[PDB]
Amino acid sequence: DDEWLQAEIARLKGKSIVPLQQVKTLHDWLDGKRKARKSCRVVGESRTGKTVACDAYRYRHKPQQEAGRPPTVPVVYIRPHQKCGPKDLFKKITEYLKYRVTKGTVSDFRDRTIEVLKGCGVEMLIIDEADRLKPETFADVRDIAEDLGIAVVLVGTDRLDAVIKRDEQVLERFRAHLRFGKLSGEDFKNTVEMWEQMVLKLPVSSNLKSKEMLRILTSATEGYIGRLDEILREAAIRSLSRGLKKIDKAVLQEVAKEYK
Amino acid sequence: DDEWLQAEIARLKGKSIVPLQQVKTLHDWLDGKRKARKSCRVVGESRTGKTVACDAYRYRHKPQQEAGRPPTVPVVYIRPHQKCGPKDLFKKITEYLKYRVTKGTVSDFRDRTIEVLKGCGVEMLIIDEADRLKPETFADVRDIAEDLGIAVVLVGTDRLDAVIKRDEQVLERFRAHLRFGKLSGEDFKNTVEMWEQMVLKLPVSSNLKSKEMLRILTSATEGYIGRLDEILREAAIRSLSRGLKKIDKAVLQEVAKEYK
Amino acid sequence: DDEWLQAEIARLKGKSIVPLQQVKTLHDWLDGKRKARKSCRVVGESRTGKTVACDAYRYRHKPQQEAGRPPTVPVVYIRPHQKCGPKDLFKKITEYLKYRVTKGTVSDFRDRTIEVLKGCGVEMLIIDEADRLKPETFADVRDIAEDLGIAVVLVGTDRLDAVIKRDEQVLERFRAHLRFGKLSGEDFKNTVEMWEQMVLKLPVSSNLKSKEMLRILTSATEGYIGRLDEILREAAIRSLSRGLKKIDKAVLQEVAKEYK
Amino acid sequence: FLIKPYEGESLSHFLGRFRRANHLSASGLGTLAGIGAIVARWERFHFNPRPSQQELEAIASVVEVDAQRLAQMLPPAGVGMQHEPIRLCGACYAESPCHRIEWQYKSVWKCDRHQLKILAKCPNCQAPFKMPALWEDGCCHRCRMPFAEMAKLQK
Amino acid sequence: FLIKPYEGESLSHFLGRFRRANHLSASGLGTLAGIGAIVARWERFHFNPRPSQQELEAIASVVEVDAQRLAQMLPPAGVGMQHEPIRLCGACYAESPCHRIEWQYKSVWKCDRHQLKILAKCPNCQAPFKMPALWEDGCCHRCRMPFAEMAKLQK
DNA sequence: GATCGATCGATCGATC
DNA sequence: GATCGATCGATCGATC
Ligand SMILES: Nc1ncnc2c1ncn2[C@@H]1O[C@H](COP(=O)(O)OP(=O)(O)OP(=O)(O)O)[C@@H](O)[C@H]1O
Ligand SMILES: Nc1ncnc2c1ncn2[C@@H]1O[C@H](COP(=O)(O)OP(=O)(O)OP(=O)(O)O)[C@@H](O)[C@H]1O
Ligand SMILES: Nc1ncnc2c1ncn2[C@@H]1O[C@H](COP(=O)(O)OP(=O)(O)OP(=O)(O)O)[C@@H](O)[C@H]1O
Ligand SMILES: [Mg+2]
Ligand SMILES: [Mg+2]
Ligand SMILES: [Mg+2]
Ligand SMILES: [Zn+2]
Ligand SMILES: [Zn+2]
Repeated sequence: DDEWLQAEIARLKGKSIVPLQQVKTLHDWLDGKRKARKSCRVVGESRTGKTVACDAYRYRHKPQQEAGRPPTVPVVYIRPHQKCGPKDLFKKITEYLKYRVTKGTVSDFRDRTIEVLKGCGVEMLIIDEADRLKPETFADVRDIAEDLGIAVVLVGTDRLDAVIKRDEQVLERFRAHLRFGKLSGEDFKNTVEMWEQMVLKLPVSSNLKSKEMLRILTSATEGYIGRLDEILREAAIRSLSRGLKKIDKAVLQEVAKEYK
Repeated sequence: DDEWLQAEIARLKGKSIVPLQQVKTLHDWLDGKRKARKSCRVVGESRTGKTVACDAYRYRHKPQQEAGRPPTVPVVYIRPHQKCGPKDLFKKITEYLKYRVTKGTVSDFRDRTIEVLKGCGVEMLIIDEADRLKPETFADVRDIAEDLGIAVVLVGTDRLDAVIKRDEQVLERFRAHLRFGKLSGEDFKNTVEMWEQMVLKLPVSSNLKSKEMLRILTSATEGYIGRLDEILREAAIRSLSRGLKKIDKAVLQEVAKEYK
Repeated sequence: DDEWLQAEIARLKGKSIVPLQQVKTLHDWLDGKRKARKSCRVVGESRTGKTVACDAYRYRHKPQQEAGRPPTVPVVYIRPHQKCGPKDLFKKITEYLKYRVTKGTVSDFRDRTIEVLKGCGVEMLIIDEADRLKPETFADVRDIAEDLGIAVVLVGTDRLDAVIKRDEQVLERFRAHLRFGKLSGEDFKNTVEMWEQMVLKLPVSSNLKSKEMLRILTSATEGYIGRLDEILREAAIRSLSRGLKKIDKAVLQEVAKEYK
Repeated sequence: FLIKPYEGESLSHFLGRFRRANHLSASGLGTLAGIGAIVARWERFHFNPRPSQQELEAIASVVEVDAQRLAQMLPPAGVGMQHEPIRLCGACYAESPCHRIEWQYKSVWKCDRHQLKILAKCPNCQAPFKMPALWEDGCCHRCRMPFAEMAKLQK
Repeated sequence: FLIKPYEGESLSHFLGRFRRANHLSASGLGTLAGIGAIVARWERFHFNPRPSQQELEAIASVVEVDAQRLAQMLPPAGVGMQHEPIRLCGACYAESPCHRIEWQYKSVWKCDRHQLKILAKCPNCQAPFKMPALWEDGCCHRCRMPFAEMAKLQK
């Protein structure tokens, strides 16, 4: 049973991807923008679930490689680090395509990245956390989208909109957006129940997400998917650590007051 | 039974929304002003029940959000704090729409608020306690109602009328009003009985709001819905604390003399 | 006896770690967050005893090294200096793991730090004085906690909460907290007596922390553990310097008035 | 507002002149072109990482001057230049109001056209010239002597 | 962090791989070994003063690979090599991720194991390969094609 | 019922 | 990146 407990805590520590309507709308919109090479910018709140949805859109088109030609990668997903320069961004582009870089100038990196970007037939350039990179690199991404005809999606918090607003071309070129919703409503309750069935993966104790539990989780998460995930995982782990088979009211109260 | 007593006292502490003719007239008038984008100003006494009715008109049109576009919020309800400046008001507008602010000048806040206000397709701007904000902000709300075509309802006590009277444009532009009534009469008795049935939620002991009880409550509340709510809740809690199943005459006498 | 006096003054100058309920709650919470890789932020007052408790949680898991593989360090404790940049922080991370840095760019330091951080199997990243580092480094710590799955605890004064509040992602991601208490009460008296027995390490003269002494120490420390330690050590050293075997009333009065 | 380059005009001078015609900061031009801080680097004649084809084409798209013509605002391959001191032939400036990239060539000390030593600071007050992108008017920023009049003090 | 050499691995490739495992610059490895700038010379395949016994033993002390084994990361006596172009068999790299010193032998144009011409630049984008010490990942630094995938384009 | 004058206190905003 | 920089905004209170 101790081995089972370790397996349960390890599984609860690891996060999963429950496909819900938010990510469904997102990759539908992404496919629509991809079929037309339309460069947009998906925006949303923090800790709301944009990175996971972009990740899912990345894995669904797992590149299928030919026997002797470069693997064709339709969707490129990048999350450049803080104050990412042009050399760093190009390094990341050519590294995701599995082309190790060669020491050289910024022009050399640009040329190699362009070569490998046309070579693999890339369709999408998903730049998550697009509020980190310097504005001397937005010209480079503009040139990529202009000449190579690759639909670029700039992903980030609402601060990304402020970052691009002070610029001139990047704001006009990247204007289509898809704001991530708050999810509050009956769909939120559906989310809680679906999470209970799938992610918790606990024996059926008929918790059913009663009205009191819904009120507690509404007061706790404030609509955030990430907060919901964190609270659910913390409550499950705390119940399993103290021997409780299911999740009681005291643990939700404890985790809710610990958050707020 | 002690758990039941705790549930009863917790429920009695929490306030509810009984829909009566006052709020019915109010949201009928609000719908009429909304269908024409007519900016009015609902006025009334203090502790009479305007905030709750505006709140009900806010929740009835719960925003329905699209899969990937901003939620469309038809009614915006705000209650700016004391001496609310223009930056504070704009912060509140864009915060209710769930767009977290970015540090910047007053012009930046104004531009972002205008952008998010046209983005969500807002129809109503309900400014409760509209006697708090500075007169350098009435120009901003005037500009909002002028250019964005959003019917603004200025809610507040009769002091709001004096505040707007000393100004020139805000008085002429916001002239339609709906004064909240005193409710005294047979409709007041209907209110007492309806409150007894719904809000008190006590076992039927045939209190029936007899003539003596009506006289006591008339002498106590002076027509105020808020005073009626406070007196009823205090009497119920005092009866339940001393073991009395129903509400006696002594508790109404005690709460009435404690008020006046 | 002079050698004994020198030993006593040297011991009194050196600080110790008395394990009390504050640090017990703290490392219990830290173990709970570690078993789930949950990144939190322990907050508290100044001169209250958070650094010592985090230090104790660091030494309890003293890394056990294999014969020929890197030592596995489960808990990493850092206290970055004022205005700590990303390069400085990465230098500190790889220096604690006993990997001396090599001259290079910020990207080189980041890559080496990531390599050594996955190599040693680190579970915790305890950033004490987390109100010092620049906000261009919070993106780096966010990336660490996001990709390497290491629970980060941001430790600092209440100013750290203000520092993270103006940011967007770091506030949402790091929301679980453990405020350090004031300790005032009977537990405070237990603290005084326990300190007298252990830290003072003086011959039993039946001081017993009488009511007058408790009143003086309450007026002096205001609940701070650090102030209690400083006052006790100063009084002991002053008594031992003037030949007094035990601690008199005059020395507490002198140190109390010297503080306030 | 588009501008035609002057013959021999340096990249720094041209970029600043384009920015002045459009009320743009260096960061603003960088965002318009999608290359950010690179614009300001080029304006100060910093090219340790030499201008790439993609960067030149990005600027070319905004200013509507081909990358090949932009490359003629820099020294040819193998010709060393200096970011400092910024230099000037006043007699040239009187004929065409621009800084010439040739004046930053390490091998150049005399104007061939005018057979005069080129200037490394104002000959009236000794103030060094700013980077050419900041040559807003044709005068010394300190004493206000016109660059064209400095021709009379060239040796 | 110590690393076992791959069979046939060149000295440049091995030195860079050791440096990456230890987050060392070439100058840093040189100071650790007490020989300074010699490390970077060897990484670029420059051996005007061939590696001395003392220099090989100095590096051997740090990397814990005997000088005799380090000498097998260079051509045998009498075998001429070239510092340029850096070459690659992608089919070999797929089996063992290193640059082989044999690929710099002047007499070598074909991989004997795979019976393929060895590559002197990326066959996808024509970018030359960097010195082997800088082969941080197994991909072309320009187009990002994996060296292992270049096997499919070898002739 | 004007009225006059002191006062201090956030506060955003340019700016070097 | 603090550092001013007015500044106006009540406000209030006696007082004649
Ligand atoms: N489709 C999903 N299925 C499961 N969990 C999800 C999903 N979408 C989001 N999450 C949860 O959301 C949290 C993080 O979300 P994500 O990283 O995508 O945020 P984001 O919207 O990109 O925001 P940020 O910019 O603040 O990082 C995690 O707890 C993750 O489990
Ligand atoms: N429709 C209603 N149903 C139930 N209670 C109501 C209703 N309308 C008002 N109340 C009661 O009135 C009290 C407060 O009313 P509300 O806050 O709306 O006042 P208001 O008229 O806006 O006045 P004020 O400006 O003085 O706050 C509460 O006790 C609340 O329960
Ligand atoms: N568990 C403990 N045992 C003994 N002394 C302690 C303990 N906790 C704190 N102290 C005392 O507290 C003082 C400093 O505490 P600490 O450095 O941990 O503070 P902190 O809460 O992190 O605050 P700050 O951020 O202001 O430095 C010292 O005098 C130290 O002896
Ligand atoms: Mg994210
Ligand atoms: Mg009200
Ligand atoms: Mg401390
Ligand atoms: Zn000339
Ligand atoms: Zn081969």
